[PDB]
Amino acid sequence: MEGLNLVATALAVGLGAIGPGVGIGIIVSGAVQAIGRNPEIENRVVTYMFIGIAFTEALAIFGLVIAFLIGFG
Amino acid sequence: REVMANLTARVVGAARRGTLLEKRETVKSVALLVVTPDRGLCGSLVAN
Repeated sequence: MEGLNLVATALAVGLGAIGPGVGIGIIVSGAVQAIGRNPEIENRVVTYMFIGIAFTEALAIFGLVIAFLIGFG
Repeated sequence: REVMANLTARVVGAARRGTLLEKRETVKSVALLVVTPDRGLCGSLVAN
């Protein structure tokens, strides 16, 4: 009909929010618990945490990019 | 002693380093456990 592109973009952004959001939540909770258990290795695990985030958010970013393409052309 | 050595090597820089393991600064009170024989005739041991 008419709002198919809007529904598509909305669904894509919503799914890229539900997946990566829980993913980065798990990442941050695990990293915080590991840091609390061992502050001496913190730097290393922090970097790994960031790397995980730098992956997970990237997926969400991809979804947003895809949605923007559907929004534009 | 071996188990305690392993455990102490495991834990570093904890919250006040445990309770009995705490290196508490500003020492103001020291308790002493001296052990002595119950009876005499030991010689110089009790005196020492």
